[PDB]
Amino acid sequence: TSAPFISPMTPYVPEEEPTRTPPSIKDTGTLRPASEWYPQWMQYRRREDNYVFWQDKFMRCSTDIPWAEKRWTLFSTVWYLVQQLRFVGTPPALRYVAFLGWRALMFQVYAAHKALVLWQCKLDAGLARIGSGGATATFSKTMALRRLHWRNSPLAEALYALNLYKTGRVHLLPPVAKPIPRPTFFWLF
Amino acid sequence: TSLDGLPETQKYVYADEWGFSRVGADFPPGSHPSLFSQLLPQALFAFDARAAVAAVAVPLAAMAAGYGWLWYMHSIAPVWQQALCAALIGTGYAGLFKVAHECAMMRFIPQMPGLQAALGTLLMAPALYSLPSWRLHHLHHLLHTNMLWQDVWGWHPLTKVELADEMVRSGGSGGAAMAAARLVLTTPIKLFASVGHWLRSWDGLDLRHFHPASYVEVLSGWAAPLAFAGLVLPAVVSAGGLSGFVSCYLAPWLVFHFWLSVLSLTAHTAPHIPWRAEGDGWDAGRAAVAGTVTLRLPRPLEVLLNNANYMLPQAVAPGLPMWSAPAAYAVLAARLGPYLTEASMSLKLLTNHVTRWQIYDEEAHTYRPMEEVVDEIEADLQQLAAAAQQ
Amino acid sequence: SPLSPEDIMRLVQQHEDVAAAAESEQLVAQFRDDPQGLYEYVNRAYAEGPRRVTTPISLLQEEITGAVTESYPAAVANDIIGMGSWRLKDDVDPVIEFLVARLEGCWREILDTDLCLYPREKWKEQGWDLVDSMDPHQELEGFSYADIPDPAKGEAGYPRLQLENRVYCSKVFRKLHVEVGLRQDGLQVLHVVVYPRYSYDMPIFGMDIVMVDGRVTLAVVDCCPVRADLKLQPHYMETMALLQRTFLEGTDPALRRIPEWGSKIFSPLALCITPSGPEELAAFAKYAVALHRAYLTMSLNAVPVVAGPGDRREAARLQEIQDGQKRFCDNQLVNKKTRRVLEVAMGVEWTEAYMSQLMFDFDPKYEPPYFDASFEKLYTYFDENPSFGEMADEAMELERGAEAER
Amino acid sequence: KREGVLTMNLKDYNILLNQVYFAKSLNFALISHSKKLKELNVSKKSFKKKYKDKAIIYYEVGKFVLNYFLNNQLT
Amino acid sequence: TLQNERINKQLNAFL
Amino acid sequence: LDFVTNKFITLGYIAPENANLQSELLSTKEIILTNSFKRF
Amino acid sequence: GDRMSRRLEDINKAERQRVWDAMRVAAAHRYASGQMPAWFDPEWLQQEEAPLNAMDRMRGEQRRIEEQQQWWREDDPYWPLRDWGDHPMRWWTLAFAAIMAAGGLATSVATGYVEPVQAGLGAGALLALAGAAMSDARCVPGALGVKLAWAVCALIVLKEVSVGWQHKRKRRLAASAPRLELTGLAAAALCAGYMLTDMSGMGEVALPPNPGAVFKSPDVAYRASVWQKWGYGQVQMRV
Amino acid sequence: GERIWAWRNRSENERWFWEVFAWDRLIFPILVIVAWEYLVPNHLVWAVLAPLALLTWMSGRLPTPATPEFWMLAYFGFYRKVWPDAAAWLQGYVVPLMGFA
Amino acid sequence: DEVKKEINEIIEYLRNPALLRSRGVARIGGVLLAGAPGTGKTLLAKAIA
Amino acid sequence: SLYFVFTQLNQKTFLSYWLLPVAG
Ligand SMILES: CC(C)CCC[C@@H](C)[C@H]1CC[C@H]2[C@@H]3CC=C4C[C@@H](OC(=O)CCC(=O)O)CC[C@]4(C)[C@H]3CC[C@]12C
Ligand SMILES: CC(C)CCC[C@@H](C)[C@H]1CC[C@H]2[C@@H]3CC=C4C[C@@H](OC(=O)CCC(=O)O)CC[C@]4(C)[C@H]3CC[C@]12C
Repeated sequence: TSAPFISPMTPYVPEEEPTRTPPSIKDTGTLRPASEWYPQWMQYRRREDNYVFWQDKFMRCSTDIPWAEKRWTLFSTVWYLVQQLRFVGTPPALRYVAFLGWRALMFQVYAAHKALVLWQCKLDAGLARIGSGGATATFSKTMALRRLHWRNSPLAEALYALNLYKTGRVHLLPPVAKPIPRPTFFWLF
Repeated sequence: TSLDGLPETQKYVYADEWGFSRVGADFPPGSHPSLFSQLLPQALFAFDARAAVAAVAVPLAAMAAGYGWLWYMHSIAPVWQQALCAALIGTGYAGLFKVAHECAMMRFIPQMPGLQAALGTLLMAPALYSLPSWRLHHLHHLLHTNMLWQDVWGWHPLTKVELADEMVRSGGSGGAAMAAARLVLTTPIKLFASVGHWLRSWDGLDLRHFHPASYVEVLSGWAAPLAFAGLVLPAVVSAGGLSGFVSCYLAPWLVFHFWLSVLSLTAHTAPHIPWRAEGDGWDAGRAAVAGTVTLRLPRPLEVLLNNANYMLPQAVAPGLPMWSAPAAYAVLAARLGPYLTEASMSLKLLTNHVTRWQIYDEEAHTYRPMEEVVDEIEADLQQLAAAAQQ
Repeated sequence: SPLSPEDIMRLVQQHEDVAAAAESEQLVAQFRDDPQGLYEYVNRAYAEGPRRVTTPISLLQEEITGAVTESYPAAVANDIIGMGSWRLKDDVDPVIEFLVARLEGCWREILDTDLCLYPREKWKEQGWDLVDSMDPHQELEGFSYADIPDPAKGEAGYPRLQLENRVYCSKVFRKLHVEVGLRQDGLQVLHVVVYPRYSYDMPIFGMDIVMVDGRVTLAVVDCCPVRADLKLQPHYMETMALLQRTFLEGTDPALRRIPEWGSKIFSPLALCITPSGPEELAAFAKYAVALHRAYLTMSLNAVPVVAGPGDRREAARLQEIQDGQKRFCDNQLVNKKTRRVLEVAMGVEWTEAYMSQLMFDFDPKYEPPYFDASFEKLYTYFDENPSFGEMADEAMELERGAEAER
Repeated sequence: KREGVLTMNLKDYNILLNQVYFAKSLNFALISHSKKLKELNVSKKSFKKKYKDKAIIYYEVGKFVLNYFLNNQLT
Repeated sequence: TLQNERINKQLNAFL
Repeated sequence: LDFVTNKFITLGYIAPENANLQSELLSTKEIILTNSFKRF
Repeated sequence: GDRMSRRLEDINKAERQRVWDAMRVAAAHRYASGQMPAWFDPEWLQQEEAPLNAMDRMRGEQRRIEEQQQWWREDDPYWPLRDWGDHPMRWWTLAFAAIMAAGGLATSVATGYVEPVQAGLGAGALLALAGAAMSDARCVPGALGVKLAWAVCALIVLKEVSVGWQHKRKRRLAASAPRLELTGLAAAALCAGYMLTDMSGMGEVALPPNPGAVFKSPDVAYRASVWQKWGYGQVQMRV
Repeated sequence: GERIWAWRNRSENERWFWEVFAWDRLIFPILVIVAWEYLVPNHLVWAVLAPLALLTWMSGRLPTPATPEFWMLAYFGFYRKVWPDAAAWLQGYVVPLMGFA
Repeated sequence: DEVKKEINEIIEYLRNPALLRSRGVARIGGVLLAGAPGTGKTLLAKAIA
Repeated sequence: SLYFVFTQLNQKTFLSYWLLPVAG
């Protein structure tokens, strides 16, 4: 311990400012697109409880921005031109057509990813058999849901596969992936 | 000490048998080396610029002479001329390194501390060493001198018990660690084992060994070697190719490491100097006074090395400057006479260090050759296997 | 000219002796010059006056409306408090009031960064913080000093006995204990004792006053030595001698008799007295206060003795400390006066438990913890030498550069 | 040398605002004002006062002791 | 003769 | 009570007659109150 | 409510922490230059949390743990994903430094060109220093290390894909064109690895604020300061 | 609309840079000085002295070594138009007035 | 004296407005002089000018 | 207390533009 005065039984890890705004409220963790305007869960709540929609909009757009999304750097004064083209130099009708196309594409991609996740579930349920050598044939639903929401780093997947292959033990899961912080260099980016 | 009360005859026959001149008697327990700092005249601590500039200029002149010659006859000279210029350059640099070791312990020019820090850094860089880490390892050595299992920054001996453990784990005497120890402490390459020391500095390049308040100071210390090996070792190669590297840098480097290793190894190792564990009779003053050996060289060598062999005086008076080390020794030899050990650098000494004193066994508390020891403990392996019958 | 296998040890002895002497002299150097400042600190603190508080908040306040904030040193604060919130005040003779106020004031002022309260399950849940003879089971929840009137002569109860205790722990002292007792027949006792932790080599401080009908019948103060030979360090003896030359001079040298029981625990400079008039009592009171304060201030810089593997001298020292404290405890237990004044009123099975667990307990396998709150000194510091953040610097250079045109 | 850090708790400036202005606002002007003040600044009855001061201090000590106890320790 | 004696006594105390 | 009172006096307080023209605690006094509750 | 209570608790927590950190910095400065009152113990500067928040955390955690209890390593296989105290991309940096140095020296001896060894050993020195600093990622040097390593790998990628190497000239003109090979590819992978693990430190170094950022700010002193610096000190603030 | 609102609250410095600073105070003065020094023969009244007056009149403040106008004028005008001949004049007429040959 | 404080602001706005922006005061554009009947409001304007 | 930046140079007149075509 370094602590001269006070030291709880778990060491204090210095948490820092968040560097990115949270996912909105309307989004899901997966690849399938959101909902154009209103989410679906809004229909199963009290009218005097659905104020969190507009509050979340206010928070992401105006009042809770982490001072790291307001750094003036040389990369951002060029991204400004890209974005200003998209928002002021392109007519909203072409933007609307592109929006529809991109939605359709994302639905196809999400369908593909779901197919792949189910395939992975069979594969690892098969690998646990080699691992235990004997009976074990199940898989972990926790890991399936964590794979669908992109909550695993590749190293965690590899170590889980190895643990399965060697000792069965289908219920021992890697911890969880932490979100990536915004990269900053200097006046540069 | 190992040879306790016994007449002068056996002492002197042991002395001329091992190559020492005066063996040592026995010091009382319960003391400290810093005591005998009161036996020193106060004039020994005075600063004078004459000896300072002489000590920084003589080895520089030897180095410059060696380099001027070597470049005047770059690669047209036979191997013996190359060897001699390399030996001269290595010795000159060992002198400048003794000066840097003095600046690391803050006793060369105390009035200008920034200047002495910069000077020590500069003189230590060409050997690829760090000044703050050197200070730390040397202090840790002074605090634990001859302590078994703790003096890791000195010539810790290879004990019998750990060797037996490694032989039980290896399942025979043919493993990799086995042959490694076999060639490192049975061949003359032992006189260069200091290079191992060099690699154990850079404590993994790991800032997690130190106190946080010092990070910036430690990092800076590591950046002076690297900068050298990043800005100067290229130039040399680029300007002389492999040969122009092996003759201008690598041979003086090997000579300097010879000097370092032989000095330390002779300093704190001898058959009559025991290595007590902690709690089991380890005494500080007894180990710093009785457990030290003073090497005597020709006076030209001494003046070239900046009296680098005189180590006992600056362990009882850590502020005693470098040019007062010979004189001070003469004082202590009068009062601590019967207890000191002394030796002269001769071929017999190094042959004994290489061929005879290889393994340290604590039951007999002495050094014994590697081969007879391993075959003895292997015969006892056979006998415990016979004892393992049932 | 050469040295011997023995005189090395002579050198070691002489060196450690000169070191001990130097540090003991450095300890007394402070009191030596002006000993009167050990009692007259309150009067000087009062003389210097109320300090004005200069922190940005108070300055802004007193500039906005009018309100000046004032401070006071610790001595004046503990003099204003007095016998602060003891529940048995209003019944205590003024001398005992003065002495308790001074002693607890020095505790709260000198040891303030580490002074804790003794664990509550050891004394305060058994109901030993306020003890009454007319209610030995606490069915009045500790208000018996107010609900039950004093029994008249011959009634079942005469005479009533009341006790109140306060126990503290600290960093150097494993127990600081002050206890007051009253009895209806007109007797009042005061008993203070201070025990260093089992790892410190210091004498035990002790004081007793027994007064009857407003007249101090007995007064004893001393620093009981803890070593096996009844010998203090040099600086304790020097301080006691200097203070006795300062305060007790011109008073009785032949009244300082030594009680028969103290002859085995008392230091050669213990003070026992049955005072004559007012001047003797005033001298004794000044001396007791000064001695306590000097003792605490010399404790402020104490270092424990640690037993190293292989070292036998420190093991011997630790055993000697333990045995000295135990000797004091067991030789205090047979001071039959307080024992009988307790047992004839509260019973015996109660008295033995109380005297064993609280008054003179000794169990080396348990010393209470403490709470070091020195970081507080940082906060106070940074509220009077604050720092303003990088935007007040521009404003202040503007203020200066524009004010300096005159 | 030179340090730009604010070792003052903002709760204190807020407390002072509440006091003087409900019985300007929390900006940089207020902090530089307090720095200006600190800079230009650092350039019988006894017993009656004892009684008055003792009463005044014990009042607020007890008030805050009970506040803290009820909020952070009864729970 | 004092700049070295200061260092000497400091190092001795530490050691 | 005795301890907290000693500390509050030595920190500072607005005298009744100096003030001509404490609903909440400062931050030093809050450190002090929390510590005193932990010790005593 | 039980919702505004949470907001209040978080505000108090954050403010206590910020003040403790400011005290630590200012005390370090005042101490490094003599002016400190000698009861000060310089070990108090290693307590990172705050005394108050540490006490709150300790009490709450002990209440929880009390009232709730009314290669391959088979014991724990996921040891690599454990907070050991360094940067994840720390051994890769030293490995790449060793590779660069060895390859540069070998090439410049095998051919005769002096640029390979100079570039290789320069990059090796810089990357070894960065991988030394990256062994404690919470400090400030722990972040400057990552920045230094990213800069060096980016420069390597640039020299490879835009200027090429001297010892790779040919007789033709399109045979000797600067292209991306294996060194540039490793350096690019390293840069991506630094960016996707953690390079978010020292975020307060940017270009200074405009008069466009402070148009809507609620502070008159701050707006005046910025306008002054940018050259508009005389404009009238009709605000 | 929501996306535009979010983007506008995060891009105030770049908006002011591209609207008020890019041309008027970064590119226009550079172009103007370089273009003036491209024409305008290698005199001194024309390379240094007249631009000083016209810049003082246009920008409203005299350029001193603290401002980039002084250094742009210095480098381009002086060092590339007036130096290559004043150098010969000095190397012919003023170094013989000293010892060096 | 209280309005001495209150109008050393107008004085300093007239001498040096940059210093008065650093105190949170954007600009002083119009002031009122009220008071008791017959206080001689013309006199102080002379002094401040 | 200023930065190292040019001044506007066209708040007074428009003559400066005459150099951009001519040079071009
Ligand atoms: C290449 C030549 C011409 C210049 C000199 C290079 C040195 C500055 C390099 C080469 C060898 C390196 C050392 C080789 C071995 C190690 C161990 C290595 O760490 C470990 O292996 C940690 C323990 C483990 O991995 O189990 C990194 C530091 C260190 C001292 C390296 C530090 C930097 C050194 C001295
Ligand atoms: C749009 C792409 C092509 C280039 C982007 C250019 C701008 C982002 C740069 C170019 C000129 C720069 C200015 C040139 C001079 C200075 C003075 C100099 O001032 C400082 O020293 C500020 C640092 C501090 O002390 O806080 C650096 C910032 C600033 C205003 C610069 C801010 C950023 C500017 C506008």
